[PDB]
Amino acid sequence: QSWFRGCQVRAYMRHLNRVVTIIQKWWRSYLGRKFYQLVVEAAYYTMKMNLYNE
Amino acid sequence: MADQLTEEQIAEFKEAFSLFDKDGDGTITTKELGTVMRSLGQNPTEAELQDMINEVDADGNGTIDFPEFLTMMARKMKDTDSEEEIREAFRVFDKDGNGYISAAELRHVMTNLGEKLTDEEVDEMIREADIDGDGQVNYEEFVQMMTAK
Amino acid sequence: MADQLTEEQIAEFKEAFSLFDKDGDGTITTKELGTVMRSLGQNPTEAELQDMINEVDADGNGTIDFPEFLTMMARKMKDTDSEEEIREAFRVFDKDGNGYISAAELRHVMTNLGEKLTDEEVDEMIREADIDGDGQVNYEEFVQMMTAK
Amino acid sequence: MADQLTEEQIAEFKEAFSLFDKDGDGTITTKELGTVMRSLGQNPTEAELQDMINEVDADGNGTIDFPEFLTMMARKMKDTDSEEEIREAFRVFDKDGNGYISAAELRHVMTNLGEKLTDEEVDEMIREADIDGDGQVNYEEFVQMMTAK
Repeated sequence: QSWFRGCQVRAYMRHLNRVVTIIQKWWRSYLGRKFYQLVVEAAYYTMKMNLYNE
Repeated sequence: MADQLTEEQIAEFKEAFSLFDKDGDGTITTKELGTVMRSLGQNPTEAELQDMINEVDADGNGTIDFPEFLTMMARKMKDTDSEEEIREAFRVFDKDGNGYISAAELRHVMTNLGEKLTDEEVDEMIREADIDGDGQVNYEEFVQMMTAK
Repeated sequence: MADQLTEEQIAEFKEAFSLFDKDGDGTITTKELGTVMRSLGQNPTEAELQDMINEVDADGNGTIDFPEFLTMMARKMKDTDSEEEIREAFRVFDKDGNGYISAAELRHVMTNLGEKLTDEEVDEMIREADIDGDGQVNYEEFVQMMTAK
Repeated sequence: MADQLTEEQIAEFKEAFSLFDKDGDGTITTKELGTVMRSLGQNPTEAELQDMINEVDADGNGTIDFPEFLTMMARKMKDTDSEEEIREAFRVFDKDGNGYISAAELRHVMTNLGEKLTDEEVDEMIREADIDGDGQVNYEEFVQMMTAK
């Protein structure tokens, strides 16, 4: 029963380990989604101004 | 692997690569571009971030070039970023199954499991997850908002 | 006595312990602990799993910390169960030793002898070991599948 | 390539090469050279002056002899002032692009963008764009005003 329960809970607990990587991948994006857009404005204005300069 | 992106993404990425073109030769820093890797329809971990920051840096001078920039941004579109499998994911800890986990339990769930987070990436999570704003993570509206960009 | 573990152990042994370990501070309960111990590449008999909870949890309160949990897998390394060892045991419930246990002799023994199961868990057992069919316990392939941790 | 101009151009631009030559190396300095340009129908940039001095300046001190003055006159022929593209220069500083710019809006550009004019040149081009001279850039006036030779 040690080995059997071992493998049987191994399946469930590996499932859980994949669960939380699943959570983490699709969370950790949202935090940079704002700092990207900040630089988007700050440097798209730089290129607008480069056209303004030329 | 630079072809898996969309053409509109490719044009906006010409723009974006020029945006971080502090080098000018046609290479942009990968770490600061790390925030770019999380925005346009991508959902990477910090581990996936760093992997595709360093591994895809084929030129390898610390500042990745534009063809490999498009290569970078398309590696994430491979991962199984699905909407219901992760509702099932939260139900492992939402034993109620109503769509609600406590804020402390969520900080638990990610500072410890799988791709363990950093606490600066957990406070933002409790905030953007407790959209209701009651010290209680509503992982359903959390689903609806992370599916958005 | 959290020293008898190896680092290869300790890493995943926290990671799985962390699957139920609150806020990264290092604490879980004991049944929770029994669930963790079975998926650490190990195979705990509940008797040993409780003898340790006796000697780690000095009062047996049921709250176990990360140094205490390493203290536990320390002896788990001592009484680790191997492959051939479970290979010969299934030949014992098979009273005549024909090579496979009969249909419900397996039901009868695991539900009243050793660390007793339940009939539903014995059916799961059939799903895992009795790969031959409904009533011929194939322990060779069962050991093959369990050893594939 | 000190043999670019034709006889009419040579004669017309030789006695204007003169009227601001004071250093006298058979050459002319930078700003005297710009004044020579700007009195010769054509209206070069401060940047074109240097781009087309340095390329032909065999000396590198910013002084250009008359044989090289031939080259630079011919390049300024090739840089003949395109009437519509300055008018176009005005519809994007005046982001609406209706035809009229305030003195402040355009001065915000002539102080942050391109060859930033001194405020004297800015005020005089206010008086020259707004023929009345009050502070309202009419660039559909400014352009053909400057076309006058």
